[PDB]
Amino acid sequence: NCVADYSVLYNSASFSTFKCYGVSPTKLNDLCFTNVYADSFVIRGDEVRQIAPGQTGKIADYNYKLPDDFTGCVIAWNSNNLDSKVGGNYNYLYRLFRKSNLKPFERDISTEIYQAGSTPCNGVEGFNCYFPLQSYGFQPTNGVGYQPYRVVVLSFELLHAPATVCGPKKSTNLVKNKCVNFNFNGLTGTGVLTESNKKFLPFQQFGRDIADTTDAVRDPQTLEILDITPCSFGGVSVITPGTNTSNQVAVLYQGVNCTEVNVFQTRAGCLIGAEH
Amino acid sequence: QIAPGQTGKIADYNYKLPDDFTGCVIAWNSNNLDSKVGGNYNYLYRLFRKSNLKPFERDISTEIYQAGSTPCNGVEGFNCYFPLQSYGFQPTNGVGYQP
Amino acid sequence: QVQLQESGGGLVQPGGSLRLSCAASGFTLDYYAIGWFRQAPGKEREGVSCISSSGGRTNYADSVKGRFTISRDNTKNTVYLQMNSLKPEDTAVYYCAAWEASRWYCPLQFSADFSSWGQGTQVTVSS
Amino acid sequence: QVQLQESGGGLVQPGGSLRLSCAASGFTLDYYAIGWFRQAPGKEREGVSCISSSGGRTNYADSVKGRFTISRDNTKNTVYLQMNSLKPEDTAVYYCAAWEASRWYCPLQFSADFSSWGQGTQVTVSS
Amino acid sequence: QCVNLTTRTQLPPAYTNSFTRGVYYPDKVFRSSVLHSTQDLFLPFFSNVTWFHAIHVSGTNGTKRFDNPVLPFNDGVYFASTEKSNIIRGWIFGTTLDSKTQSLLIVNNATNVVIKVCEFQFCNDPFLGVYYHKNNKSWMESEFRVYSSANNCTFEYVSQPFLMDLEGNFKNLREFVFKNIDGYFKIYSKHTPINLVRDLPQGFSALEPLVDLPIGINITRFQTLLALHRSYLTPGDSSSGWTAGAAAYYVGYLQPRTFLLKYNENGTITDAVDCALDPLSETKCTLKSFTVEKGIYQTSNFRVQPTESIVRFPNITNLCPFGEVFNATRFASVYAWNRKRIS
Ligand SMILES: *[C@@H]1O[C@H](CO)[C@@H](O)[C@H](O)[C@H]1NC(C)=O
Ligand SMILES: *[C@@H]1O[C@H](CO)[C@@H](O)[C@H](O)[C@H]1NC(C)=O
Ligand SMILES: *[C@@H]1O[C@H](CO)[C@@H](O)[C@H](O)[C@H]1NC(C)=O
Ligand SMILES: *[C@@H]1O[C@H](CO)[C@@H](O)[C@H](O)[C@H]1NC(C)=O
Ligand SMILES: *[C@@H]1O[C@H](CO)[C@@H](O)[C@H](O)[C@H]1NC(C)=O
Ligand SMILES: *[C@@H]1O[C@H](CO)[C@@H](O)[C@H](O)[C@H]1NC(C)=O
Repeated sequence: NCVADYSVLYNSASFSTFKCYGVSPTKLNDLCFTNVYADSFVIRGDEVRQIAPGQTGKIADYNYKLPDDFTGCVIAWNSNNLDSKVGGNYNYLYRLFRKSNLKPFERDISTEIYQAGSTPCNGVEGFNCYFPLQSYGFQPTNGVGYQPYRVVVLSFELLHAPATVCGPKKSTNLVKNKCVNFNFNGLTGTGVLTESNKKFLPFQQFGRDIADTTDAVRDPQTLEILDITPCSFGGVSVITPGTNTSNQVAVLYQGVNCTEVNVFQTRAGCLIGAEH
Repeated sequence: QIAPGQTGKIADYNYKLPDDFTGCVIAWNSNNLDSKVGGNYNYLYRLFRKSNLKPFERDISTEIYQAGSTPCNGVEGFNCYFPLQSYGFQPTNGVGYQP
Repeated sequence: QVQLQESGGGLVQPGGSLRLSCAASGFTLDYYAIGWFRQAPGKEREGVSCISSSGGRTNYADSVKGRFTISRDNTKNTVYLQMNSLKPEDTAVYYCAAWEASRWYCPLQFSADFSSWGQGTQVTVSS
Repeated sequence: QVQLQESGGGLVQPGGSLRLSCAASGFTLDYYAIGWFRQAPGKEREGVSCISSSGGRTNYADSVKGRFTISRDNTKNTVYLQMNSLKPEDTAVYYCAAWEASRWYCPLQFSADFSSWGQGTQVTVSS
Repeated sequence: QCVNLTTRTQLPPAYTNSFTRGVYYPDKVFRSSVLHSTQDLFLPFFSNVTWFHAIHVSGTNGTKRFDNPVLPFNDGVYFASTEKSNIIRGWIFGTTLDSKTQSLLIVNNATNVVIKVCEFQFCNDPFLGVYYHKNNKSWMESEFRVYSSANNCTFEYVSQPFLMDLEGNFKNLREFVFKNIDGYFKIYSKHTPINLVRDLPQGFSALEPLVDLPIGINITRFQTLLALHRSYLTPGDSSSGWTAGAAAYYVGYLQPRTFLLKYNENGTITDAVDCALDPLSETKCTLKSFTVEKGIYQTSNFRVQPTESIVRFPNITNLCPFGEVFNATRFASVYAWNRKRIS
């Protein structure tokens, strides 16, 4: 329930990583989503390569498996002057040992001591047993690979549901009973809208008939619903008496009455140019 | 000293083990099979060589090494030593010296 | 840089108690089984007490059963050996050694090499 | 499978010349803007030179005006950096980075995110 | 603060049958006069649902104690309750149900609802202290004895009451489905009057979505909140509680199922078919139709499933000459190394 201005982020030229998957970073302001999740952290530099789908590594496997079908953007920037301290900043903890890799977006905060060997540890570190989390020497004199980097991941969720976050764009007027290019809540298409007597339950937004195309749709500004009919189409069939006999012609438009298109209306369509 | 990437007289002057090994090192004590009461000196070890060895390189040269500046010409003497020294394998020795 | 260091040696009265500790540096003592070994004057070096790597299995010499207790502090990378009811027969230079199991079977009863050795500490029982 | 690979590094005499190459595999380098970046021992990664995707816009660091020349071959999918009148102040590891303009305006004088990076090459200037 | 009650004594479980109940709207799309098939966490038709009295009289003396055990929450729970005098007040969801883990609380007082997500330090017997006022008796004043302490609150929600005022055989059903998927705690609810049916009535009622909560916590076990109209300090011989707990609540467990759902011309769910109940329902699935004509129809494909995987190898005493090498009588000198190949 808040507008996302991705231009401020994308055009900032301060973030050291702009990795968008499934969505182009320049169209983040043009599409919109039902929800977006933000995860903000500080990670080393040789390791920001591990924050992306389908990768391996201690953070990629033992910290956060990102699924191969990600739709989101990975954003990171330097924090040498904001995170590091002279004496070493050890407030961020990381595990090197786990029993198995974490699930997609799985969070484990368990402080159990891992058994590297045969007999149990019983909550004490030690001989084939280590406390899971180790500290990092974030220092302002460290090399780039070991410097701290602040990472934010933005997973945009795109389902067939109301969109609560939408980018910077201008909503226009509504016109009815005419062939338009329409965009309702991110649903783009072309057709003619008509008032509909259907009733929508308070959770119900869209409507379908037999196929993926949405028959009806709801209005965001006003609590109203209008159905959608495709703009008129038909085959133009041409009648002729033979150019040998004459150059006159007649045209037939299949399956329409003669409103949208010497006029003869037939059950096959409107006939134009031929007398009755 | 028998593992990839290590140093030592056996590691350097006897058999350099490359850092990219795919294999297993297996050993066991032979106090009751290799040692004799009077000392088993049938196993010889070099302590001096001109240079460290290549991986899996085998040298059986018996040339006397030149510790000084004068040449030895295959004869020991001042700053001239034979390559191989014998080992005092005895059943009363310590494990550091046990075979 | 792997080092094994014994500590706690000294001079005690027979019937008294003493505690030894073996600490490791440059490597985690944590993956290896540790056994404590002594060499009496004029005798060979014998295995007094051994304990498995992660500590679920132990072995004691029959001369010392019911008198010494081997325990190994897990978090601190140290192995201890508690001696009670010490006797003049226990006067020896005491070594701590670390190695991996030469065998299947959880027990550490048998003997083989000991990859790392300390310099040892002196335990003297005399009165 | 996107890769950026530097080449041409080595050891040269001050006042001499050296020429670096950056090649791209797994993707077409022509659409990306490429910049050459170096870090000196004890210093931060500074921008040496940059060139536009089409090559119509370039920028260089004031330390290297009149000495370094950047260019690219979009048919051969490479970007080149020629170094002349080379000085001990230039001893550093040189990276090539490819990215897209994150601001309005044609010039590449501003810095921004750099999408892809190489592993770097070493050029040492000492005599 | 909390008040300690007596031991629950582990009453033996009792089961009842669920006649085509627990069907909710799976999507938020209006659909009319079609049959839609969806694979979601549904409640199977004609399933065993465990039922508990709100107040149970089982002792010989006539003791009245709340039957409020903590029940597992695995992939959704269907909660149906038949009742007439508003004694159930809410539910609690969590893993450990103490300060160690975050917990979610829903309560319903006479005015609104309170949904709170904090680290609640929960007592053994959460309940709401209940007393009428001396002159009006129109509304009901609840004293919360639910949790001991509240810390680390990350969510707050208030809206119209989930349970309608029930203030003499006008029992009513309040059916709920709770799901916790992708960190989202969804509620589908429906209210239906009943007449002279003790157990779950025979029929269909679609459960419309009620509200959707971005709680994002871990839920494993749940408990029912109950209203203590009597006094814990002085328990009466009888009638202090409500008619020996005539009201009761039914708990159903969800599993992933494929359902054929029939929307009518108004967009309402009018009938359902669970696919794996009986072969006739399977045929209805495969034909995508409620009515099946006389004849033979190939619905599924039977296939025997393999069991223990086997990996075998030959048997030969002759093998690598390891023993001849390891148990060798003599070993070469250490500076002229004997290299043997085994192939
Ligand atoms: C038209 O058809 C007639 C025969 O029906 C033929 O005589 C005449 O040449 C034709 N004219 C043309 C232009 O094809
Ligand atoms: C076309 O529209 C007119 C509008 O009045 C209607 O009367 C007529 O019946 C329509 N034609 C057909 C074929 O339905
Ligand atoms: C339901 O419970 C009854 C016992 O009352 C049992 O006989 C029956 O098999 C159960 N049904 C299922 C599907 O488990
Ligand atoms: C929830 O807690 C249980 C332990 O009660 C654990 O096994 C499970 O993995 C947890 N689930 C999540 C999503 O954290
Ligand atoms: C429901 O459908 C019936 C016809 O089956 C119709 O008479 C009635 O008006 C509809 N109700 C609503 C609310 O649309
Ligand atoms: C090996 O397999 C053969 C199969 O006939 C069997 O007779 C023999 O006893 C087996 N020997 C061993 C040592 O397993």
